[PDB]
Amino acid sequence: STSQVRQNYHQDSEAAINRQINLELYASYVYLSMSYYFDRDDVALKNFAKYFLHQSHEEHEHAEKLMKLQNQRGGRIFLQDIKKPDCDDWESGLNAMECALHLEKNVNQSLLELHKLATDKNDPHLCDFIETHYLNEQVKAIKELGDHVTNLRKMGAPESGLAEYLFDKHTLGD
Amino acid sequence: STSQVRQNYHQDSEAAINRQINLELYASYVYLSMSYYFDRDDVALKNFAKYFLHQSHEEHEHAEKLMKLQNQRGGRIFLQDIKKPDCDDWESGLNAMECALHLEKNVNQSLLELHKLATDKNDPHLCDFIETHYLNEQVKAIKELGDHVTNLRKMGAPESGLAEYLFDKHTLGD
Amino acid sequence: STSQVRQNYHQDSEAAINRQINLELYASYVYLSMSYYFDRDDVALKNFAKYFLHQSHEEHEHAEKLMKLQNQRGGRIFLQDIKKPDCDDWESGLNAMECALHLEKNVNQSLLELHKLATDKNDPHLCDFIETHYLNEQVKAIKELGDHVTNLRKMGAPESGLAEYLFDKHTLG
Amino acid sequence: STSQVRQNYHQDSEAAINRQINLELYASYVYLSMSYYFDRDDVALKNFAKYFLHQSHEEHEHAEKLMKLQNQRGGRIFLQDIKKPDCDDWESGLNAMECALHLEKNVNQSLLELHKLATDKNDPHLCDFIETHYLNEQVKAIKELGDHVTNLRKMGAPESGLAEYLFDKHTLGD
Amino acid sequence: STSQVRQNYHQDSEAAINRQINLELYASYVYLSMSYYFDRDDVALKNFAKYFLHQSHEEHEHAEKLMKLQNQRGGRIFLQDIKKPDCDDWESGLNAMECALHLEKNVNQSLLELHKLATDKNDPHLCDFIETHYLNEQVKAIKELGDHVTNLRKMGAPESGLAEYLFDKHTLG
Amino acid sequence: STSQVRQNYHQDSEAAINRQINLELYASYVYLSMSYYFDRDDVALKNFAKYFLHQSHEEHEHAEKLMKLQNQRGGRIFLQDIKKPDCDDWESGLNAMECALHLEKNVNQSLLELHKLATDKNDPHLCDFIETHYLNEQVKAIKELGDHVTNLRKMGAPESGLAEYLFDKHTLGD
Ligand code: NA
Ligand code: NA
Ligand code: NA
Ligand code: NA
Ligand code: NA
Ligand code: NA
Ligand code: NA
Repeated sequence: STSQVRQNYHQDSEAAINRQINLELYASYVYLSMSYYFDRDDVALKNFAKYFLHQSHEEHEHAEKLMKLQNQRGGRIFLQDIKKPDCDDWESGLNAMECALHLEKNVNQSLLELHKLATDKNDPHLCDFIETHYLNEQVKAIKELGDHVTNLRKMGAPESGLAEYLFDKHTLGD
Repeated sequence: STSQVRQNYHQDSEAAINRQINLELYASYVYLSMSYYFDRDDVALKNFAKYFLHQSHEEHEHAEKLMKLQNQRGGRIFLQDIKKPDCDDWESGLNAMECALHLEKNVNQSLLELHKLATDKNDPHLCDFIETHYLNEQVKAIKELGDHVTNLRKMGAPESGLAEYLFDKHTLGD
Repeated sequence: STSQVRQNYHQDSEAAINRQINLELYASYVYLSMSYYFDRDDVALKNFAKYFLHQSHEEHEHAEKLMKLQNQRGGRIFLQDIKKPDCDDWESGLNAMECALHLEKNVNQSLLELHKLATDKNDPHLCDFIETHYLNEQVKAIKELGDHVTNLRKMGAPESGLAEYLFDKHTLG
Repeated sequence: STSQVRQNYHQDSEAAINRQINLELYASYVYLSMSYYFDRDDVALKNFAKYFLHQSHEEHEHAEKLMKLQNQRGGRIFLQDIKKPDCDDWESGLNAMECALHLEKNVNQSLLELHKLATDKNDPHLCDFIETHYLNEQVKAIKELGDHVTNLRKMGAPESGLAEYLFDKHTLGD
Repeated sequence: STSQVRQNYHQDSEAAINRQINLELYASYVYLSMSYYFDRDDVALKNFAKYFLHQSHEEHEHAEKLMKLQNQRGGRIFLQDIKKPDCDDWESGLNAMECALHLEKNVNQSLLELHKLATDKNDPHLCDFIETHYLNEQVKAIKELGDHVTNLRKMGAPESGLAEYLFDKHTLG
Repeated sequence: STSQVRQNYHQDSEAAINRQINLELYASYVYLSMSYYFDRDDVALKNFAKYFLHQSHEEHEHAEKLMKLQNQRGGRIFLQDIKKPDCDDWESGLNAMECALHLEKNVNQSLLELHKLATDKNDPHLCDFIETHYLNEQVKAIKELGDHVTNLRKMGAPESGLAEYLFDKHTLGD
């Protein structure tokens, strides 16, 4: 049965929105895993943990806003399993940052495919939603992760534990 | 003659902007009619009246912003008659909400056709104007009107006058 | 059936109130047209536009108050088409002021005929309503528009664009 | 290798903590599903949605605190898939409240089994952790959900939509 | 090699961003020239100078935002010579306003071509960037410059120095 | 014709002021290039970028003050092309600081030649203008750039990326 509010909202866009919801929830799960990995007593980088917890919360907000959009357009939310992250151990702050960069680029690629689908279906409201709330957020996150990776590599990470300690203090601390 | 400021502004877009101006003015007229229908002593739903007056003011602001855009791009405003609404009596709060939902969906359809036209003419400024100031406003208005219709139906409207009274108090009051 | 609140409210008064509502809505439409005429890039008199937008809001408030009165007395609102203004181009600030003076005098004439009808129907509440909320408002608007036309004419409008610019700055600003 | 901080922390307690983490994340997922079910335009009970979103946040805080405890005792976090909820459609406010009551009782049962395990392993710190941060939280949640279900049934839910509307307004609103 | 952050960013978009940076810097240079032209003792219209200095600052901020975007997407900034303006003497306030209108329309045309390129490359982030930070800014600047030119012409500029004096005082002040 | 305000303002001084205007604009351009070089994701030294942006603004203020002086004395501003900087890539923070030191010494040499010309033309107002607003600014900028180069060299730059990171944090940050 069609929703009383549905208008110019293709079924493919609805399915793709559900997939994007699942993907953003998965990204939040990955970031939560990273955060509490750096909370371990044998890693002990509290600011890495805080940074990744903040990224987890940001991805969760992305997912919730996608669910709200789904309801706004008359689509129907269908949730799926949130897969566990690929790693239980993230090795180092540099490796965690590189994995976060890869994850953000994958989420951005999915969002670009979603925008392409919305464009092909002539859905300007969905295109504008994606542009306003996701595309530049992903661009900024990717640029910041690239900066962090560059600085960590230049400081001597991951071989230099002093490098990761000082980066945790001076960049991710304040 | 051509305006000294006109640039990448097609004649068809100008005419469509004038048509949209007339349509938004008509929608404001319809909402004003509804509002003062609920002000009648034999209807007496003060919060319904306030809600529809607010919707009238919003539609009028849409029309004024369209006129400002027309002047910004070097087009020329051509006003037409504002036709009276199709009904003098709106029967009930639920029926008024359903008519408002239908009207907002018609205005949204006209806005989507206008955006398709702006896209065909390669007018990205007009596309951005429509996306930023109208499309999501329509989506939110339609979602809210659907919520109102749903609650009124589930409460027992329009047969239950108690339902419309309580909805006027608890939803449209605060 | 008759409204439970209707008392001493003649049918002719009700019809005339509906006509006056349509007229006030039309006057607001005309003022809106003028306002956005002076917003054009080839006219560009911001304060003329602001003045006429304010007049448009005043006329719309008059119409809403008439609708409220109609409901207060037990009458029934019947809306009609709001006709487009007679002009799309108002030529100049002086000509727009003269057209506004003419429009306000027509609205005042309609209001005086409505007061005459209310008097013939022995409806003192309606007479007092018109006196309190419309008649002096019209007298003041007409006096102000006459002052504006006089100043614009004496300054050299409409031939002198400098005159309309300075009037836009110093009077309407 | 064994953590430098591990002391009197049994492996079974560690595995059970991981299981409890997964269960609390699952409960948060269920509550989020419920919340955005009530955000649908054909349901439109915003206070039900807010209440269930708050319960989702509560379960997520429970999960994060369990992860922090795991790291505190020298255990190692191992995350698993977060299974999708059993329902996509929650039918009614009363049925959603009943499902939430069932869910809270299941989480409480798991917490009680975990406390029994901690008692058998002579881990008084874990017993105190569970008592202080979870058991009474569950008792309060279960009591409140029972109150809500009782009021909804006595008002005439789920047949009376007026009942769910008024309960959304007067109980979950203020 | 390709930046670790580069994603869906075409080489043509990068080159066009560099060209747009050069163009915005050039527009800032032209506005600075105009501003300090009106600072001359034989012109002496301080508010024209203030207006054009503000426009120079706006165009340079546009250029800095383009450079920030270039770095955000993984492109590489390549700066070029900033050509001197076509005029050292701008003759009058009206002629300066007309030249500014022409310049803003040229910048807007380049921005529209850049947006069309971004559309052809299916780069929605760049399209949104251009729409959000440039297109409406250009539309507003062009509308305002048109208003200024219209008022200056109607007041009697450029033959009437009194017109430019009064416009400097009452509009740009 | 001669300006009504011109007095004791030689033709050579006017031409030299125009040349100095071009040179200060060129220096601002060079500093802007450096600043946005350090904004690159593969360099990522935020405080170096801020420092060089500030130096760019300082040089632009110098140029604007020269233009104001030109108009004050009755001279006529003649602008020229602002040449692009000699480098697109500044290699390192230490090399950028050394290039900035070289640039500031070149600007100072031009200012000293300009003061020599003003002295030969018996223009005490121009001498005082140069002394008050430019010469000591150049001396202070050169001293500061020398301090920065010295510290960067002593810390181990440019081979040690940790050195440039820590200098960015502790010197250019506060
Ligand atoms: Na857009
Ligand atoms: Na992100
Ligand atoms: Na609307
Ligand atoms: Na009036
Ligand atoms: Na709970
Ligand atoms: Na501009
Ligand atoms: Na300097």
